[PDB]
Amino acid sequence: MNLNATILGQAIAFVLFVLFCMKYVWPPLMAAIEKRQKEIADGLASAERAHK
Amino acid sequence: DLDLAKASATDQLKKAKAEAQVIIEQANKRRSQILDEAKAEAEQERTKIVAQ
Repeated sequence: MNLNATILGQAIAFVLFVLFCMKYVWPPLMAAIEKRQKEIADGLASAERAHK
Repeated sequence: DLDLAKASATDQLKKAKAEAQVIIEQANKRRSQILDEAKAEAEQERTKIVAQ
């Protein structure tokens, strides 16, 4: 359709949401999940240690 | 499962230590019985041999 400068303004909007998502959103979410996965694994290890 | 295991382990160990302590004191009762019988037949051996 109409060839337009919206391609350039949207490239600023795209980059800024990936920088803020990369720093702020993604490290804290993955921390919270993986910390829970470790708690479950430490539960497995604790059962084996009890019977030993 | 780890908490309950600790309590019984302690309970088991206290039982085992109690029976072991009884067996050493029962061994001292056997010792003192054997020693008093040894003394009793040593006086009795002397008294019969001199009477003889």
